[PDB]
This record gives sequence, structure tokens and C-alpha cells, in this order.
Amino acid sequence: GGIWWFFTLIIISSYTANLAAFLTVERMESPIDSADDLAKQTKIEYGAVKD
Amino acid sequence: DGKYGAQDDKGQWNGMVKELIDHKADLAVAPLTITHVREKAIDFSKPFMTLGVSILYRKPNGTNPSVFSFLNPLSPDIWMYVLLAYLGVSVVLFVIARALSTRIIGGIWWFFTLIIISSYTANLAAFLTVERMESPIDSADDLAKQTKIEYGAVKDGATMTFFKKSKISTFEKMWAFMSSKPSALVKNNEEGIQRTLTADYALLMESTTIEYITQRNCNLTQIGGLIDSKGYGIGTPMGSPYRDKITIAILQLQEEGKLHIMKEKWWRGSGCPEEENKEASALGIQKIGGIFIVLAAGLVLSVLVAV
Amino acid sequence: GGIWWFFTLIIISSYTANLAAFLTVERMESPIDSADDLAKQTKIEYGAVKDGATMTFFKKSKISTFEKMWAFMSSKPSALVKNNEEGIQRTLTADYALLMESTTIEYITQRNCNLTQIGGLIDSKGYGIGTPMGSPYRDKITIAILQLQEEGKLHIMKEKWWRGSGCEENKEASALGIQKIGGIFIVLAAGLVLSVLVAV
Amino acid sequence: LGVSILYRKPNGTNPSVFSFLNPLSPDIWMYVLLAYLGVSVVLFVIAR
Amino acid sequence: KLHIMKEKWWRGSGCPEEENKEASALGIQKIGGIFIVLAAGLVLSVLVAV
Repeated sequence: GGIWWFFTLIIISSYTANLAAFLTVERMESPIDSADDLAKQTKIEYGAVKD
Repeated sequence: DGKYGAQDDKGQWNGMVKELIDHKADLAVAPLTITHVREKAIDFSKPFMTLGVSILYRKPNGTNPSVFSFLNPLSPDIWMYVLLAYLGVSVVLFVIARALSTRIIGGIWWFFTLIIISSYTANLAAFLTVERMESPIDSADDLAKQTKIEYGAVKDGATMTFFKKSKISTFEKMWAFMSSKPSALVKNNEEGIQRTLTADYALLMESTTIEYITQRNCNLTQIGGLIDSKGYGIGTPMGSPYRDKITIAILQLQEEGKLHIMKEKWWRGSGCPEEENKEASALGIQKIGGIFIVLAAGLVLSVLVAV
Repeated sequence: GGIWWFFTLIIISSYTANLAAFLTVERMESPIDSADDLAKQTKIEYGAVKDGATMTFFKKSKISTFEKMWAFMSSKPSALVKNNEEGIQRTLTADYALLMESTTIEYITQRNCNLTQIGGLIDSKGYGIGTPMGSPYRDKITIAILQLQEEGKLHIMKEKWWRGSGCEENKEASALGIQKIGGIFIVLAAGLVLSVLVAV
Repeated sequence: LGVSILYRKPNGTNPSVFSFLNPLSPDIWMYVLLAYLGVSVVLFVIAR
Repeated sequence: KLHIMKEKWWRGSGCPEEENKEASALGIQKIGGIFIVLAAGLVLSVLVAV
């Protein structure tokens, strides 16, 4: 019963940790909100209609 | 000459461009840069293929499928200290049994267990977060923003010349890095390959060569898509309709798809293995799991039924 | 029992969350390993002597790291020192990061036991000797110095002239070091003795 | 008016109503179920 | 040039870095939640006493 206890503890802890990691990284991730962001970056493709 | 060929400053040409201009050779059969100066100097057919610059890098390391790597966020000495404390509590309870003190000791043990499990959970969470909050480098913009990792391109190469006339944030950052540190630039592709093999070095060069060497090597990897368009055209004499005759002939070849089959005749054939760690996850591997084997330890006592 | 159970659950949950938040924030970034650490953190003030060769190099360099470093040092005048000795003293006494020619920090660390050289090699500038025009002696001293280079004499002179090298810990196996359970042991022993006092 | 960046809605979602097979790998849940099944019968066979 | 002129005459004052997440000596954010359970116990005690 005690080793089952420890298993349950560790598995729930890992579950909490990874989901919280996803939530935190989603919170710190910010999308583009200005053309300055496009100008400084190069990893996102962009364009305009010619003429 | 031992190079593609170029006019430096005197209006004179060398290599395949000079030979085609002189019309002592009728076509250039090799990879060949397409620049406006040489395009005006010598006409080019439509490229038989288009390519850019890619990143050669060392294979990521750190695959440790071990049970010890699962209890990592815990000092084992502290774990044995907790075990000794628990057994001491149990023996104290056993000897005292020969009331309210028992309950209060159980409660304080409950509180210590809460504290220790909280600490373990927090430590493991921090370790996994700091692991996965960082990602392997996938773009040259990442190279530009970082400075801890050496990177470079073959000097006097096509990528160097293209970046000379290309001024985008990452490109002048690259040029500043090249000027600052001459120890991260080479004159030959093999030298850069050796640099990548020895140190964690990022190499930028024409994509096809990197694809070939990656498919002829197992200790290296390619990362990043095309960051530029280069193209490899075919030379043609001045005022030659055969230029068009080349172009259409090339066009149907792309429709025939023979170029791909022959490229895999030369390029592919690699047998590099695959891993599940490329998607930035640790779930579903001995890094998360592996203690089910420890369960059998208790099972051996589970068969004693009589004395 | 249910209301006390919910109370206990929520309070211990808050405790665990705060614990995790603390260790993470101290562990989410390294104490110091390179100028990139200064690039992504700002808890340590950094700078150099005003109008020094370092800040001129930062101005002329197009490395976005050095660019933002220059922007920061221009933003805060408190990170500016009129003289290198003042910056050395303030780094030795208070939290401050000084950027200077590598051999200077080399000598200082050789002549110190508390401060340390920080960061690997980042620039390639070097020192030479000024030469007039039309002086073949420049060519002679060039070839002579090159000869000394394959002779390795410069190492001999620098070790002879620079030698003061004085006297770390990792402590990364659990949260907030190994020294973290002593209070638990003490409180455990204190609660242990409380059971023997009474005879009932 | 000025100029405006055109982009799709921020990609990312959760397949309803699963919210635990996405954070945790399913094989982990399968192993946990197997362990629960294995430990279940031990007490019954021992007590009998 | 109008944008450059505005930036010249609307170049603000620099601000210290303040978006870095910080967590140190954080308690229960002043008030806790013990009052609800205290009130629940008191209110139930009077009429369990019947």
C-alpha cells in the first residue's frame, strides 16, 4: 500500500508539473502585435500585394 | 580555377563565367551562383533546381533511460534520512505501545510527509519546466540573438557573397559576428564539418551539400529550412535560342521527376535512427516511469502465508 | 470534517505552489555563466568606464547583445563609472559587473581572492607596437615577434609577470541545497521527546 | 488608417473533453491501470 | 518624417525592467480563508446543540 501511495504521489506530481509547464509557457508566449516584431524577426513569412 | 568565378573590380572574369563569356565553352555543368552582374555578363538558363542555406549542427545528446534519472530531483542522502526518521518513528510507536502522544506524533509525521512531498513535486516541476522551456535552435535568427554558441559559414563561399549584398537584421548580426571573431570562419567545407564534429558549432552553407553530408553521416544533423533563394542556372551563349531550348527541356524534366530519383541515387541512402525526443517531450519513457519493476520487490514477501 | 479537509487541502496547495514558484524563479536562470546571462537578466548592474575602449567597441559592434547592453548602460547613468578603479571598487564592494579588457581582470584576479574573472573570451583585438611609415624595422620586428611566437617565449614572460592565482560548490541535488532538513530533524526530535514525559 | 497585420486566430486548442490524455501520455495511464489491476488481486489471494 | 519628429518629441523616459516574473516571501496575499470555516463551525454548532 505504501509503494502504491508513492506511485500515486509521483504520478500526480508529474501530471501537475507538465500541465503547469504548458500553462506557464503559454502565458509567457506572446504573439505579434506590431510590424516592428516582423522587422526584427526573420522566422515568419510576410508580404503585401504588389503595387 | 578552384572556384565558381567572379569579377572582382576590374571588369575581368574567371572560372565558368569567363569561359562562357569567351564562348570557348558552350554550357556550364556545375552548381553556379546566379547574380545580376554575371547574368548581364553571361546569360543563364532557368535553374535546374533552387536551393538556399541550411544549418549543419551536432546531434543532440542526453538520452539517459535510467531509473536513477527518475528520482533525480531528490538528494538520495536526504531520502535515506527520511527513511531512517520514519523507521525511528515506527519503532518509537512500537516500544511506547507497551495515546494522545501517539496521535500527535502521527500528525507531525503527516506534516513532515506533506512538506517532503511538496518539496519533491516542486523540484521535479522546476526541472522539467527548465528543461522544456528551452528549445533546440531551429533558425538563423536564433543564431543572431544568441552569442554563447559559435557559428559560421565557409569563407569565399556562395553564402558569404549572398550575405554581402543582403542586409537584414540577422545578416548584419552575422557579419558583425564574423568580423569580431575570425576563429569561427573556415575556407573549406570539410574544415567546418570537423569543427562541428569537435565543438558544438553551427555551419551555414548551400543546402544540397549539407543534405549530402547529413545523409552520409550519423553524428551530425541538419536544422532549419531555406532562409534564401539561390538557384543554379545553366550558361548559354549570347543571343542563343538554345537557352530557351534548355529551359523547356529542364521544365519537362521536372514534370518527369527524374531529377528527384537521380538525386536519391546520389543523396539519399542514409539510415539514421529516429527518436521521440525531437518533439520536446519526456512523457512515456523511463524518464517518466520505470518503477513498476520496483513493485516486484514487495511481491516476494507476499507469498509467506504460514510459519 | 469536510470543511476542515477542504481548508487543509487549499492551504497546503497554496504552500506547494509558492514553494514551486520560488525554487523555479531562482532555478529558471543561472547565477552567472556568460554575457548572455546579462542579456536575459538585469538583477546585476553592469557597465564600464565612460568613453572607454569597451563602450566604443560596443557602439561600433552590431551584435544585438552588445547593442542592448549599450542601450541599458546608456539608460541608467548609475551603471557608468568615470574611472576603471571606481568600477573595480564598486564591483568588489557591491553588486556590479564591470566590463574591461581581459588582461586587466586577469591581473586583478591574480591580485585578489574575492573577485573572479567572469565570462569566456568574446573579442579579438590584441596589442601591437606602433610603426612609422617607411620603416623596414617594422618588418624586422614583425618577423622577430613571429619567431618568438613559435618559440613560445611570450608565455614565459606573461607567466613570470602575471602570477598571483589564488584559491567552488555545486550543491544541486535538491531544492535549496542539502542543508534543508535540519529544522525537520530538530522539530522531529522535539516532538519525539514529548511522548516520554507523561506516564498517561 | 494605417496598416494592419493579417493573421489567423492563435493556433492551439484542446480536444474536448479530454484534458488528461493530452498532458499525460496515454501509455502512462495504461501502465497505471495495469499496476492497479495487478495489485488488486494480491490482497484477495493472500487473505484467502 | 512626421513619425520621426513625433518620436523625437515623444521619446519617453526609460523605465526599469519590470516584466520579469518574481516570487519571493509571498504569503497568503494578506487575507486567507479561515473566516469561512470559522463561521461555518459557529453557525452549525448552535443548532446541532439542539
